[PDB]
Amino acid sequence: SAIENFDAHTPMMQQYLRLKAQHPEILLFYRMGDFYELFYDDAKRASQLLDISLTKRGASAGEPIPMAGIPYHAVENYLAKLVNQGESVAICEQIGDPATSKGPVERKVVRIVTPGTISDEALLQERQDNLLAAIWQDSKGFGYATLDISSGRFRLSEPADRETMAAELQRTNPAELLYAEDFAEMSLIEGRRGLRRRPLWEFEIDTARQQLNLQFGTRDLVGFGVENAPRGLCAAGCLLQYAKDTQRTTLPHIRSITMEREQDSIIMDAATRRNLEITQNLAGGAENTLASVLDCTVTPMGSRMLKRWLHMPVRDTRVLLERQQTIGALQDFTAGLQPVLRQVGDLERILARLALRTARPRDLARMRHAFQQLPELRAQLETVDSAPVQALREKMGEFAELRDLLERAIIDTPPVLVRDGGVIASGYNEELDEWRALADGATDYLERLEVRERERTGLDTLKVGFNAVHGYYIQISRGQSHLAPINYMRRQTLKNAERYIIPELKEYEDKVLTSKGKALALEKQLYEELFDLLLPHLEALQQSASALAELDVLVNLAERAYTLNYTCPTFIDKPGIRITEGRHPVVEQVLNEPFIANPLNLSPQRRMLIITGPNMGGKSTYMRQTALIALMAYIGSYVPAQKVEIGPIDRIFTRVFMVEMTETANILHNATEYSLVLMNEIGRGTSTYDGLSLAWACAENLANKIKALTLFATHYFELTQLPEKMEGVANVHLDALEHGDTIAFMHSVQDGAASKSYGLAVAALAGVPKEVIKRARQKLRELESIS
Amino acid sequence: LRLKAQHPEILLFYRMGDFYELFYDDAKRASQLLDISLTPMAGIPYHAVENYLAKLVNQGESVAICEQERKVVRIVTPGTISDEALLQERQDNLLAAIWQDSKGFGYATLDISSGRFRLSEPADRETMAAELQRTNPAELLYAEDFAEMSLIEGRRGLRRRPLWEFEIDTARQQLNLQFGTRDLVGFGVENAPRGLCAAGCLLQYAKDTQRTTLPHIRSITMEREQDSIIMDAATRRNLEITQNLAGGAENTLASVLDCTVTPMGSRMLKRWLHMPVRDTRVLLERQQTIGALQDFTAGLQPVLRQVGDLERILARLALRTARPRDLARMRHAFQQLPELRAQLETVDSAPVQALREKMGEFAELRDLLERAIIDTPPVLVRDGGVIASGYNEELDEWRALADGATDYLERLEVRERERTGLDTLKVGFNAVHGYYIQISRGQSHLAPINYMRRQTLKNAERYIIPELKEYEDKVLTSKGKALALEKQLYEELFDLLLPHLEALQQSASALAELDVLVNLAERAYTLNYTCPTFIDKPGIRITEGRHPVVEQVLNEPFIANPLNLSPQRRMLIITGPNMGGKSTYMRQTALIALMAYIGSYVPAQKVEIGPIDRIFTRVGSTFMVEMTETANILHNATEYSLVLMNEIGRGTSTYDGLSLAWACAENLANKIKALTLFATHYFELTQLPEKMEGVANVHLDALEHGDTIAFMHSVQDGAASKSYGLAVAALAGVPKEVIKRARQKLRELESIS
DNA sequence: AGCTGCCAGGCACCAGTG
DNA sequence: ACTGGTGCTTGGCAGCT
Ligand SMILES: Nc1ncnc2c1ncn2[C@@H]1O[C@H](COP(=O)(O)OP(=O)(O)O)[C@@H](O)[C@H]1O
Repeated sequence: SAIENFDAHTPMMQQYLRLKAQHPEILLFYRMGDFYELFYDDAKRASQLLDISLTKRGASAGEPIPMAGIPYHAVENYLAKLVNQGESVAICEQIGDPATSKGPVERKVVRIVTPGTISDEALLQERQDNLLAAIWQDSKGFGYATLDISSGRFRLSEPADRETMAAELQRTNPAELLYAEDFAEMSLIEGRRGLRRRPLWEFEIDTARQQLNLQFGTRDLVGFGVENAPRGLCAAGCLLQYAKDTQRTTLPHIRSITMEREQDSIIMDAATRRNLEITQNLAGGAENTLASVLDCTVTPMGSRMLKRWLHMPVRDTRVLLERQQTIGALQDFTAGLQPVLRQVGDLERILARLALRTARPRDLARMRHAFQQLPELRAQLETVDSAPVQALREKMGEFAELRDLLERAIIDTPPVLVRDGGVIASGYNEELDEWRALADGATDYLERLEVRERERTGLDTLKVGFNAVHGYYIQISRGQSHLAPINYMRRQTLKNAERYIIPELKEYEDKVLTSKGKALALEKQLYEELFDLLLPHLEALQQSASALAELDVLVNLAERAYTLNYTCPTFIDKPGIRITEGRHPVVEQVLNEPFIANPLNLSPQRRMLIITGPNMGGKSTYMRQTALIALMAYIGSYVPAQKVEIGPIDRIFTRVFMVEMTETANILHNATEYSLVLMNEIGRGTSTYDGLSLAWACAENLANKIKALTLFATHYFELTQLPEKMEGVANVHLDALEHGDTIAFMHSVQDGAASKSYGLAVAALAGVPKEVIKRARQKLRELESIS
Repeated sequence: LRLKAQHPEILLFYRMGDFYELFYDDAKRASQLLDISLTPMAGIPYHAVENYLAKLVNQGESVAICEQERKVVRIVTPGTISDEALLQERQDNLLAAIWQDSKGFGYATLDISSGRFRLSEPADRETMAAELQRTNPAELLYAEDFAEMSLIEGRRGLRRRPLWEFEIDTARQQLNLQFGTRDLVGFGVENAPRGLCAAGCLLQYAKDTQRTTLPHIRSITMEREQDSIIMDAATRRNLEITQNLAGGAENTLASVLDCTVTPMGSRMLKRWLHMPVRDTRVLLERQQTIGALQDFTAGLQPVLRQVGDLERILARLALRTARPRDLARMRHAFQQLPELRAQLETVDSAPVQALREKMGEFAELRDLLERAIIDTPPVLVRDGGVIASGYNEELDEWRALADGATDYLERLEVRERERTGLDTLKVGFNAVHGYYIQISRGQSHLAPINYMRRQTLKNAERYIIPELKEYEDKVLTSKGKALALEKQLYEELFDLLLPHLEALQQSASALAELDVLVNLAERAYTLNYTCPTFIDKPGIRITEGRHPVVEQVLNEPFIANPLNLSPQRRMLIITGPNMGGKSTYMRQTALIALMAYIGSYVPAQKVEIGPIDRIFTRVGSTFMVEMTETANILHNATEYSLVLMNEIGRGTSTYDGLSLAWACAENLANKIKALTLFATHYFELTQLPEKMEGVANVHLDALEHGDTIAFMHSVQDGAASKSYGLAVAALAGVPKEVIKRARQKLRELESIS
C-alpha cells in the first residue's frame, strides 16, 4: 500500500532498511540506545518467538511501523531462545557518538548469530560437536566441508556418490548446512535442520582458493593435501566466507584444512551407523549406545573426540599400534590421572573464545586453572614408559609464564562479565588500583560527612545516600526538613523526606564518577590487553588442548579395557576376522543375565557365513558384535574378546521394496574383498520364490566375484545349500534346543546349518492356537517329503 | 523444604520473586521436560506460568503451587483441568481409574469439563489394553494391589491409590449421592460392581482435586462389548483413525472427515470414529439426518461456528470459575439459537427436529446477559468494567459520582494551567501518591506557593493541594463502591444461570451433534459418498469402493474396487505385487465398514454390509509380533469379524511360513468363518479354493511400459500369474548378470511345484 | 517480603513560538 | 529552524506499602 521510496522514510528507517537488506531473510537486532529493536515482520516474528509485546513506532508520513525490542543487557537470554530454535539473528550496534552526530549515529552489523557458528558456552552442548557444513554437487559428484568453529577443525571431503554423501551427512550431523542454489539431489538435505540456500558465486573455485590461501597464509594449498580437491574446495570456500561474515573478526584458530580420503578410514554407510547404535540408539536416544558404555572420559572435549573416533575408525596401522601401546602403558595410571585431567575441563572451546576475543573473565579463570594442572600431569606422565605418551606429554606443554600472567592479572573469582569491572586484580596495574583508590577509597568520606552534618545540624534523621537518577544527597525527614540549613540546595523531594545537595558533596560526586569511569575504561583495556599477550601462543595452546583431549580419550580407553575385560587385537595382512570368545560390548552390559561369548573365523577361504537358527536365536547380535569389534579395533581400542586377529577392512556395509534392492545393489557396486558385509532378511519379492532367487544370486555374486567378508543371517533354508554350489561359503547357526513343548535359546554359534527351522515352534511360543500349529505341522511334513 | 513433604510425588512450583522456582529433583525433572536451564534449581516467569502448567500437565505431571508466609495454594492435575489455557481445543482430556478383581477388570473415565462419565468391565487383558489405547487417559488412577502392571506401567499420569478407595459399598453411596439417586438402576450400572469400584475411586479423586461440588456430573453410562465394533490397539493404529503411524494427525481418517465448526463437534466426531456402534437404529437415524440436512449445511455452518465450545464454557459455569469473556461467548452462542431454530424448522426429519428441540433457546438467559455485561468485557472481572450501564441503578449512580469527580479534576487541571500560565501543567495519578499536579522541571520554580511538593522526578515535580486530595477520596470511594457492586451482580449471574445447567448441558450436546451430522453431510456431498445399507447376515458388498484418505491426500487418480464377501465367499486369497495396493485395498474395506458403522456415508457407489462384531488387522522379533497378533485374531475372531491379514509367514523359512499361512487360512475359512481378506505372496495358497469351499482368488497386476513399471491398483479375479521382484531389482540397479542368475534360480524353484 | 512505575538511551513526533 | 514536552519494547529496583 504505502509507497516506501527512500525519500518517504525517516533517516532512522533509511539507515535500518539499508542494514536489513544486507540480511533480508534473518532477524535483525537493531541497537537503539538501551534496547535492541526489530521492525516490520521481524517485530511480528520476534514477538511470537520470544513472547514479547508487539508494539508500534509512530510515523508522521506513512503507515505505523510494527515494532518489538528488548533491553541490551538481556540480549543473551533471548539469543539463547532464538538459536535454540534454529534462528539466525544479525546483531547491529552503534559505532558512532550520538553527541557528535547530526543524524542517526553510525551503525554496523558486528556479528551474526547462526546455529552452526555459535561459540558461546551458554549456547552449546558440552559433550557434543556443533558443526557448520557446506555441501556442493556438480555433474559427477559431491564436495563437502565441515568446520568446528569452536576448535578450528576444518575438514574437506568429496563423496563420490549419493550413498556416501548421505552417510557423510549422518556422521557429521551439521547444525547448519550451506548448499548451492543449483543443488539437484535435494532429497539428501531437505528437512535437515539449519538449511541455508546460497548463491552459486560463493562456490566459485578461484575465490575459494584465493580466500583459503589468504586465511592460511599460504601461496597454495598443496601442503594441506587439498590442492586437487576442487569439489571440496568449492564447499570449503563457501563455508569460510560464511564463517567470516558471521563473526566479522579474524579467525586465527582456523589455520589449516585437511582432506578426508576414503582410504584413511573405515567407510560406514547410513544403515550401519544406525544399526550399530554408535552414538545414537534406534529410537534416537543416547542410552544403550556404544558411546554410553565406552565414553567415561572426564573432559567435554575428550568426550567429543572419543565420539569422533568411534564414527571414524582409522586404517593407519602405526597410529593404531601407538594408541594400543598408550592404552597398555597407562592402565595402572588411570586412577591418578583422571581427577587431574578433570580439572582441565574444556580448554579447547575456551581457546576458541580467546581467538574470537569474546572470552569472558571466568574463561580466562578456567584457562588459568587448566594451566595449574599441567605440572602435576607432567609429573605423572614422566614415569610412564612409552614413546606416544611422552609425545603427548610434550604436546600438552606447560605455560607457567602464561599461568603466572593470569595469576597476577585476574582475581580469584571474577564476575561473569568484564562490563562492570572488579576483574583485574589489584597490584597488576599501578594506575588502575589508584583510580579505585579514589573511586573507592573515598567512600569512607560519605560516612563521616553524614555524622559530621548530622551532629552539626542536630537533625537526627539526617542520612547521606546515593541515587543513580538524582545523584548523591543529604536526606532529612519531612518532619525535620523545615530546620535544614538554607544553603542546603534541594535536590529531590519524596513523600516523607527531603533530599539536598551542598558544594562539598557535589565535588565528591564528580570526583567519584569521573574516576569510576576511569577505572572501568582502563580495566576493560587491560583485559583486552591480556588477549594481545595470550594470542601469540594460540597455536601451541590448541596443540595442548588437543593433546589433553587425546589423553582423556586414551586414559579412559585404558580404564574401560581393564574394567570391562577387553583384550588388545592384532592386525594381519590379508582380509580376515578371527575372534575367540567375542561379546557384544553393549548387550553384555545391558543384559542382567550372562552373555554367551562366541567364536568367529573369517578368511579368504571362508569368507561368507550363512547364518541359520530361530528368530531370537542371536543371529543379529552376533552380526553386530562382529562389526563393533572391528570398529573398536580400528580406533586403537582394546576389544571385548579373549583374542582377536583382524585383517584390513575398507568399509562396513549393512542391509537389514525398492529400498532393500537399492541398498543391495549399492553393496554389489561398491563392496571389495576388504569389505565386511552384514545382511539379514534380504529377499522380499512379490511371490514365494522371487525374493529368495535374488538373495541367492546376490550371495553368489558376493561369494564368487566380490569376495567380501560376509555374514548373511537368513531364515531361508534353501540358502544353506550355497556352500555346495559356490566357493568360500559355509554354514553356521545359532543353537537352540527343543524340550517337549518349548524352545531353549542357547545363543551359541555352531558350525553347520541349523538342524531345522523353528518357525512353527516360535509361532507356538507367540500363542498361535495349538490346533493350528498342529495343522501347520501336518502341512510341513507334506512339504518336507519333496526332498 | 517442609512444604514439599505435603505432596511428595508432585512437582513444587515455589513462589519466589517474579517467578516460581523448583529445586532438586523438581528442578532436575522440570528442566528435562520444559527445555529449561538447570542451575539444583529451575525458574518459571510469572507472566507465562499457565503456558508451563499446560506443558507439564500434558506430560502427565501434577503441579503444586506455593504462593505467599507460604503454603500450597493451588494444585493442577492432568486429568482434572478445566481452564481453556491448559487444554487443547480439539482433544478430549480424560481422568481414568482402573481396577482388577480376582475375576475381571473395572474401568472408568471422566471428562471433567463435559461431565461425560463412563464405566466398563473389560473381561480380559487384551480388551482392557484396547480400552486404554482408545481412551488414552491423561491421568490414570490404579489400585496398589494391581497385578497386570504391564498394561499401565509405561503410561503418563499414573496415580497409585490405596485399595480402600476401591470398595463397592462406599463407591455406591458416593455415586448415589453425586447423582442424587436412591440407586443406579436408571443409569444401567446397578449390577456392574467392578465398574462401580473404579468409578467410586475416580469420583473421589476428582472431588478432592476441585474441593467444589461438580453439578455438571449428573450421569454415568456403561459401555457393553456388544454395543460397539471392538478394535485392538494395532488395528486402531493401523487404520490411522485419528493418529497416523508417525504419531501425528496429518493424513488420518479424522483429518479428512473432520471439518466440524466447533471444538466440541470435532472432539465428538473423533469419539464416534473410535467407537463404531452396532445398533443400526442409531445409524439409520444419523444417516437420515445427513440426508435431510444436505441442502442446509451451507447456511447452518457459519451459524454453528459462532456457538463455539459451549461445552467447556458450561464447565466453568458449573465450577463457578467462568470469566467475563466466557459469559459473553455463552451470550454469543445464545444469540445463534433463534436462527438455528429457524433454519432447522422446515427440515422434515424427526432426528433433526429432536436435535432442534433439545438445542433449546434460553431467550430469558440471552436477554439477561445482554443487559448485564458490556459488548466486549475484559478478561478478568477483577478490575471491573464488566457490568453494562443501565443494569443496576445503584451501580450507575456510583459510576456517575466517580465520573463527576474525575470531570472536576480534568477541569481543575485546566483551571490551574490557565491560572499559573505553565503549559506543562498536568493532573495525574499513581498508587503511592494518588492524585497529583505535575509541572516540568524547567517550570517547577514557577510553582504557585500553595503547591505542596511531594515527588521529584528527573524532569518534573509533583505537588498536592487540598482540593486535589478532596476529589481523590470522591473518585476512589465511589469507584470502590462500584467495583464491589459489579462483583456481586457478577456472582448473581451465576446464581441465575446455574438453575438451568442441565438444560444448558443438553443444549451444548445437541449443538455438538449437529456440528457432527451437518459436517458429515457436507463431507458426503463433497467427497461423493453414498449411504450404506444393512443386511441381516455377515456380508460386505462394495461397488467401486475407495480409500477415504488416500483418494484425498494423494494427487494421483484413485482406482476404485469392488468387493464381494458373504458366507458363501468368506475369504479372498490376494496375490500379486504388494507395493501398497493390497494393503490399501484391505484398509479401505475396514474404513468403509467403520464409516458405515458410525452412521456416515461411505466412499463407494454402493455398499451393503452385515453385522460386524470386531475388526482385526495384521498389516505392516518382527515374526514374533506378527504371530502374536495372528494368535489374537485366531483366539478371538468370530463369524461376524472382519479379518485383514498381510503376508504372514514372512520372517521364517519358506515351508514353516507356508505351513502357518495355510493352517491359518484354513482355520479362518473353516472354523472361525470370519470375513477375511488374506493377502499373501504364497502362490501355493492360490490352491485353497479348489480344496476348500467359501474361498476364492483375486490378485493385483502390473503393466510394463516405457522405462518403468506401472503398478495397477485394480483387483481382478483369479490368482496372480507373475511375480515382480526381479523387475524391481532391475529398476533398483542390481547388475544385469545378477538378475539373469536369479531368473534361472527362480524358474528352478517354482517349477518343482 | 510484596507491587507500581520510573528509568535506561536511542530517534521521531508534535505543538508552540522564529 | 528552535524548544521542550511526548512515546516504545523489558528488566532492575527505588520507593512505597
Ligand atoms: N551371545 C548372546 N548371549 C546371550 N544373549 C544373547 C546373545 N545374543 C543375543 N542375545 C539375546 O537374545 C535376543 C535375540 O537376539 P537377536 O540377535 O535379536 O536374535 P535374532 O536376530 O537371531 O532373531 C536379544 O535380545 C539378545 O538380548
